[PDB]
Amino acid sequence: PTINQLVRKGREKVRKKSKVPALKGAPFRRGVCTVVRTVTPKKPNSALRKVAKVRLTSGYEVTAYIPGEGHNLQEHSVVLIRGGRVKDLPGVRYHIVRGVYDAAGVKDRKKSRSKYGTKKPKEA
Amino acid sequence: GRYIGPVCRLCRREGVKLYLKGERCYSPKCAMERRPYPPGQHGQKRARRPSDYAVRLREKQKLRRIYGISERQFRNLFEEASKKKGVTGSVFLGLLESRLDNVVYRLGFAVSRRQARQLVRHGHITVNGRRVDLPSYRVRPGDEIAVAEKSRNLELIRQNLEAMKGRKVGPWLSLDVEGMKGKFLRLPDREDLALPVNEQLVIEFYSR
Amino acid sequence: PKKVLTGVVVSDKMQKTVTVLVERQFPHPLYGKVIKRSKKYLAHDPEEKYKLGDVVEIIESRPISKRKRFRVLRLVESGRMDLVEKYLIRRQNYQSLSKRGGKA
Amino acid sequence: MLTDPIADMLTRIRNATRVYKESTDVPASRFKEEILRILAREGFIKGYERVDVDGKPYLRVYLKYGPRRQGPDPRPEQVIHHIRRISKPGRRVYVGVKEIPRVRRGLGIAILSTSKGVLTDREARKLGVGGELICEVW
Amino acid sequence: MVKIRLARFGSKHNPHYRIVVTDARRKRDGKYIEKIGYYDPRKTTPDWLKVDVERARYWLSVGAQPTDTARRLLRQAGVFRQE
Amino acid sequence: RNLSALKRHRQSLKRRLRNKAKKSAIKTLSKKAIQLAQEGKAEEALKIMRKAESLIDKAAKGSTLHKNAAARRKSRLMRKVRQLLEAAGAPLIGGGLSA
RNA sequence: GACUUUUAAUC
RNA sequence: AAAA
RNA sequence: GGCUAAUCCCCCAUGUGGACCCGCCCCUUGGGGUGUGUCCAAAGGGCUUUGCCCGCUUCCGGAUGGGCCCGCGUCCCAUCAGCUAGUUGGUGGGGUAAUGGCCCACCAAGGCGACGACGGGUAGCCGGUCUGAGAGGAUGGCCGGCCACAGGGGCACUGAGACACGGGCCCCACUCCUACGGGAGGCAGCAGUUAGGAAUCUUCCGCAAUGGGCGCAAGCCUGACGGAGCGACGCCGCUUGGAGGAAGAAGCCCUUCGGGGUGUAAACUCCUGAACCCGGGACGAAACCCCCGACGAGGGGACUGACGGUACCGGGGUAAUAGCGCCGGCCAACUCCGUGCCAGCAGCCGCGGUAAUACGGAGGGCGCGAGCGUUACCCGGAUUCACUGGGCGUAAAGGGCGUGUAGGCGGCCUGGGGCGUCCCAUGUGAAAGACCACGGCUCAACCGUGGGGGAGCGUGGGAUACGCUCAGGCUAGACG
Ligand SMILES: [Mg+2]
Ligand SMILES: [Mg+2]
Ligand SMILES: [Mg+2]
Ligand SMILES: [Mg+2]
Ligand SMILES: [Mg+2]
Ligand SMILES: [Mg+2]
Ligand SMILES: [Mg+2]
Ligand SMILES: [Mg+2]
Ligand SMILES: [Mg+2]
Ligand SMILES: [Mg+2]
Ligand SMILES: [Mg+2]
Ligand SMILES: [Mg+2]
Ligand SMILES: [Mg+2]
Ligand SMILES: [Mg+2]
Ligand SMILES: [Mg+2]
Ligand SMILES: [Mg+2]
Ligand SMILES: [Mg+2]
Ligand SMILES: [Mg+2]
Ligand SMILES: [Mg+2]
Ligand SMILES: [Mg+2]
Ligand SMILES: [Mg+2]
Ligand SMILES: [Mg+2]
Ligand SMILES: [Mg+2]
Ligand SMILES: [Mg+2]
Ligand SMILES: [Mg+2]
Ligand SMILES: [Mg+2]
Ligand SMILES: [Mg+2]
Ligand SMILES: [Mg+2]
Ligand SMILES: [Mg+2]
Ligand SMILES: [Mg+2]
Ligand SMILES: [Mg+2]
Ligand SMILES: [Mg+2]
Ligand SMILES: [Mg+2]
Ligand SMILES: [Mg+2]
Ligand SMILES: [Mg+2]
Ligand SMILES: [Mg+2]
Ligand SMILES: [Mg+2]
Ligand SMILES: [Mg+2]
Ligand SMILES: [Mg+2]
Ligand SMILES: [Mg+2]
Ligand SMILES: [Mg+2]
Ligand SMILES: [Mg+2]
Ligand SMILES: [Mg+2]
Ligand SMILES: [Mg+2]
Ligand SMILES: [Mg+2]
Ligand SMILES: [Mg+2]
Ligand SMILES: [Zn+2]
Repeated sequence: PTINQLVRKGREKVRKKSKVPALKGAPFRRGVCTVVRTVTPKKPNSALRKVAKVRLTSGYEVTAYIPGEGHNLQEHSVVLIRGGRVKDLPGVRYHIVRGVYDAAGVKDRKKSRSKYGTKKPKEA
Repeated sequence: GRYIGPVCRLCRREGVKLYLKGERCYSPKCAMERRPYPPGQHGQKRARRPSDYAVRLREKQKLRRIYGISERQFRNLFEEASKKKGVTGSVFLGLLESRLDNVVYRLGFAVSRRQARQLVRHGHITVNGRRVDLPSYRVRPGDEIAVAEKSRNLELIRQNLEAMKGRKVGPWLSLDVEGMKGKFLRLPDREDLALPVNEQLVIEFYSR
Repeated sequence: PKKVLTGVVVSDKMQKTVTVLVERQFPHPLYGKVIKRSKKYLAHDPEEKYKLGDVVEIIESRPISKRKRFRVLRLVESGRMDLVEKYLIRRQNYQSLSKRGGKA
Repeated sequence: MLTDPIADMLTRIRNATRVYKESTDVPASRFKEEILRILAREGFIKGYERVDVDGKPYLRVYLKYGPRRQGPDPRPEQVIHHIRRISKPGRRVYVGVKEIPRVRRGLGIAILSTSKGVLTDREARKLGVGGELICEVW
Repeated sequence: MVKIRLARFGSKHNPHYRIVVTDARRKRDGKYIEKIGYYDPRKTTPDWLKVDVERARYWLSVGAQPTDTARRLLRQAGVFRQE
Repeated sequence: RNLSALKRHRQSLKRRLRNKAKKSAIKTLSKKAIQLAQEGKAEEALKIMRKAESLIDKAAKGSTLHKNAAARRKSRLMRKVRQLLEAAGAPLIGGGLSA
């Protein structure tokens, strides 16, 4: 662009677009389970991925992944969404935080416990 | 809580003799003797060429594991060095050397920096007269580091300052085994130190 | 110091008042090239003395009406519509850019 | 019509030296002449002289090159490696004496035009006056 | 009414005031008109009080009214000593 | 509750009424004078203009009018009165006006 | 269950 | 037919 | 309805002076002087009572604070292009401390816009903050300056000052009282409740210090403030030991009931002594006031701390929290067992289909450590909106071609101006912050003192090469 052109139009400042309309750009959003289906992966994977249709307090109704070995979520349990997609399931852009509200932690867990929210086991 | 755990193991991983015990790290047992290979189930196994990164990460870990400083403190002393005018490399070493714990060690009042550190936190050391219980305290030039009068009578300080008779002290320092005094003369020039560390790489570790 | 500006008269159509077009010139904050911007000021002419095309000095003054804070200091050079012209044409080009197409 | 002569001249020189011409003409102008004066003094060129062509005032610019070289491509090193217009119509570039550039840690020059006349950045700093930064040469 | 008073600049348990000329109505630590000294109640250095008698006198001459402590301190610095 | 400083309200009201009273008279006499003036009655026109003047200054004594407000008043009065007597009046008492 | 390296499909 |  | 005081209200007087009108001047917008005529003052109180204190009146000036005006700068959308009637200007009037369509009547037909008017979205602005080599980008919580608001809307009264958070009036919504006529309210003050939310504290102590209001003063008021409290929310300091010294109860240690190293690490010996106990125990506070001196300068004396019996000093004294993430590559750190495209992992590339350094466990290792990790958001890397610093034949990108308006750009020589440009001096750039030096708390964080730089803009003076402008000339561009 000639300088004159630059002086007439300038450069467009590129704006960013969120991957997590968890609204209020909060770090988390509380929600409620509407459904607790199972979903199959894409690209080159196979399994019965566990998901949840959460009714957001931010006025949204999104689906969220349920990390961990096994869960205990029913068609009415309160839950905290956290942001972070699941590469294998297009459309799933949030995870449920294990250990908060009606979502139990992950029993039998031993390592990445802070994640999965599981209290420190006693080494008596 | 500056580490607090197996130490002759760090000498091992660093593949170099680190004197993190003063005594014993001389008598056929620093472990770096007849077992100079890293610790753990794979310590002996064949080693693959490290990444320019690893080489830089170990060098820093070496230099820091010597003084006992935490990354938090280490990093900050480095940033202060960086900011100041004068070859960061050396200046950093100089600031590391000015730490009271280390100075108390250079003067022999204690045999290891760890012991040295404890001797400061327990009020057995003094500076220009008033006692200072801060390992991180920074000694300036002209400062006198004595021994807590009420502590000059401890079996630990006796042995040590006794073994000091005959021992020479670093050119930037000077001591009087008599009244158990010692004087910080100047910041040790890089040349005055014989550290098993190439601080140029340390600097690079923080460039990335 | 009361600001003093020079410009051309582009309108005597008012009573005791004239419009002075003042040219400003300067380096663009980021792109550097000297750019020329302009602005019309409604100066006070107590004796409907100044006419179109007259280059006049304008002096910062005591408010005389909403939108009118200047008085004609003096006349620099009488006559020279060439400037007034540029202005009028630029004004006429306007009837065009819209829902159709005027003149060129 | 030439849109920017100082640039045309600068370029003519850039071009002529790249093929190793010996002479090289360029329409004459007081200003163009003043710049040449500096080029000659700083020793980027073997000098220059006024001339006529088809009956018009030109400036023969005698070019200068290093010596023949070894290996393939025995072409002389260039005396004028770089030479670029800085200020241009459609973005004139001015500078304060405090804003005069140090072209290539000194191994190069910068010709600026001041109210005290045309002069290398060195000279400009001397008299302590900036102006329109004309070209750059190293 | 313009005054000469003490403004708080130290820190918790470490008070340090600035002897200052200001309008009677501004925050204690607001925008003052001029600094004319400073003071350390705990005298932690051989320089815990300093004043610009020349300036102090200026404001007093144009109507500035000092606080009680302001005066106390100004007096120490010999602002009214005519002797 | 009751912040005894309701008194300021009580006081304001009296003051209000007090101010209102003074200004009313000023206007009335002002017109008054402007009236006789717009009729040539020079003697009694100035007479009153003179009271108006007095009242105004007095009003500006306390804080009713007060200021240059008073001065505008007088000015605007000694203005019209004198200009309306530009009808052959010939300032008789020439009381206020310094012809 | 069988085939395939697993799986779909197929018997 | 899908994955490698 | 009746009585009454004053520093409450009014009248007459004196007029230093001041205000207004008209001139018998200088200045230059309404500044200053002058003269005639009008016009305008005051409050008393206390004593150590014939003096002194507090206060009153008019005027000139200082200081401080503030109103108003102007140049320049200040986000996104042109899928917003035309907008405007008090609207632009004029005369007269009103209004105000004051200029002004500020408001009004009358006349005029103007004013604004592509250099983006009008409309829509978003938003308090700044010192600064974070980031970046820089240019720049993002931001404006804490602290400091300015603005705005005080349940939503409108209005004015009183004042030097308000159109007034804890003043007034009306309308509206809501709460409360109600003998249903009618009334009381406004935490965006401190604290606290409740609701919303992923989420944000004590219905604390004190007026001792600093500051403020009133008072001659004693002193009263001060949820401003000075402190303590709760929360690893942040930053800094510190501890869980130091020096010696290589063995393994019912041990998860390759469990259809299939046993690798950790590591001087432990044990254990010797030493110091976090907690904790006893004793002492602070600066912050010397003024106001009283006495001498003249209520002055100066000197003398006394009263007074929430924090707190806290910091700090001395004495005694116990070996006494460790966790969290990661180990396929990017990226520092590897093996066994379980599982078998399942269960699960995953920042990107990808991993799991019976021998998985990638899943879950275990041993081992790496990283950091009273923290560690996750999610969100900003700058960076990203020369990936490219001014510095990018591109368009085939990668995304030349308009289907022309004509042409505005605009941008402009050959050679001389001269005037000096707008751009450059230079010198000078003013402005509050403080805090940032940088450097020194200093106070044992260090540091933190804080104190001092120092230095700075673009932009104003003023005065100067330069004239280039750009510009005016004037003249040229013929190499262009046209004939
Ligand atoms: Mg797969
Ligand atoms: Mg994992
Ligand atoms: Mg009262
Ligand atoms: Mg097959
Ligand atoms: Mg199968
Ligand atoms: Mg597959
Ligand atoms: Mg009655
Ligand atoms: Mg009287
Ligand atoms: Mg009175
Ligand atoms: Mg808003
Ligand atoms: Mg960059
Ligand atoms: Mg309101
Ligand atoms: Mg509210
Ligand atoms: Mg008042
Ligand atoms: Mg009033
Ligand atoms: Mg208001
Ligand atoms: Mg309130
Ligand atoms: Mg509250
Ligand atoms: Mg809730
Ligand atoms: Mg007080
Ligand atoms: Mg009270
Ligand atoms: Mg407070
Ligand atoms: Mg040990
Ligand atoms: Mg004291
Ligand atoms: Mg008191
Ligand atoms: Mg005294
Ligand atoms: Mg990995
Ligand atoms: Mg690796
Ligand atoms: Mg396996
Ligand atoms: Mg594994
Ligand atoms: Mg810490
Ligand atoms: Mg960029
Ligand atoms: Mg991008
Ligand atoms: Mg570019
Ligand atoms: Mg590109
Ligand atoms: Mg293409
Ligand atoms: Mg084409
Ligand atoms: Mg095309
Ligand atoms: Mg054109
Ligand atoms: Mg030209
Ligand atoms: Mg100029
Ligand atoms: Mg300056
Ligand atoms: Mg500053
Ligand atoms: Mg210090
Ligand atoms: Mg000249
Ligand atoms: Mg010509
Ligand atoms: Zn060792």
